[PDB]
Amino acid sequence: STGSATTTPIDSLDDAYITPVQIGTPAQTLNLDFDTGSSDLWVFSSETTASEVDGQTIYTPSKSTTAKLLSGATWSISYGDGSSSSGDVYTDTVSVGGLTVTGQAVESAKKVSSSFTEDSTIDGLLGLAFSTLNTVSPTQQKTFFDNAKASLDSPVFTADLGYHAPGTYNFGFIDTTAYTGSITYTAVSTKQGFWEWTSTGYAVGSGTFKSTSIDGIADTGTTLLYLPATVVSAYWAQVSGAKSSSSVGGYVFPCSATLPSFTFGVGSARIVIPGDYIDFGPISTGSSSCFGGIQSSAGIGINIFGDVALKAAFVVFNGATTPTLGFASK
Repeated sequence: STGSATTTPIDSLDDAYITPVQIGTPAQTLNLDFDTGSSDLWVFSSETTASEVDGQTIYTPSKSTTAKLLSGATWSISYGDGSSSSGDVYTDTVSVGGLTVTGQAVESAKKVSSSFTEDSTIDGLLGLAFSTLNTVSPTQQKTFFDNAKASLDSPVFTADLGYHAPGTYNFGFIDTTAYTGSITYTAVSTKQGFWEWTSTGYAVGSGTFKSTSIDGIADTGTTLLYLPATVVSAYWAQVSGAKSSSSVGGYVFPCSATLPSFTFGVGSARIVIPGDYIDFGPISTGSSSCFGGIQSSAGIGINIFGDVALKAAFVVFNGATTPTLGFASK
């Protein structure tokens, strides 16, 4: 089997991407944030504290003839941005772009933190990291990809995120029309539960490539590109007036600037992020200070190849017995 679904930016900055997902019988369609940096499929629901719902579409398990309470199971997750959610668990039928999993754990939110409530466009998350990170207790549950894998034509999914435009998540096949050149594959460590790999270096604009190993994670659920402070300083030093602002929380730059590109290495191959992809717009409405899309990871503990980087590539998440990642230009 295969599946193919369009993913759409939630706003004019590509702050996140939503993908329609069918849950239950008859189908209830929710727009979920596909997140290769986490491993829980959770949704706003009829159980979510009413004051914490503000415009999201909710899953109502009592209206699904295939929903079953997973007795005793609870979940609770905290994300790197400080947001969180928790609740109980149902199993139900879940379909993405024509690919159907029966018995998928659907984690129903009883509580969500303010940033979720405040984002009316995201109805929940669909985790695509390794199932060892799933938070369900006392019986850990599998991701949608893990449950579908055996049925797929090939045990892979691909992320093709757009810049200011829709893109595609495919399951079970590699669309050879969606990228240019060849796909370069690189090793993955699953020891932390992430799609963790080592970039071979970087360049700023037309500058020379610096060969240096950068361990990080391919994370579709993180907006920006988080890299070591040395790398980030070298980038912003090429932008007149750019500075790190403790009060804003990162590097800012004059909105009048033209940003240089940023290149990262994948083995001997190179992915080029155009300068425009690094502009996240005014820090507050009407400001002439703009927020940068490349930020320091120094306070995180891990480097993160978020959407800013991934949207410049066609990315293969290869879930073969020894997983690997593939990157192509497009």
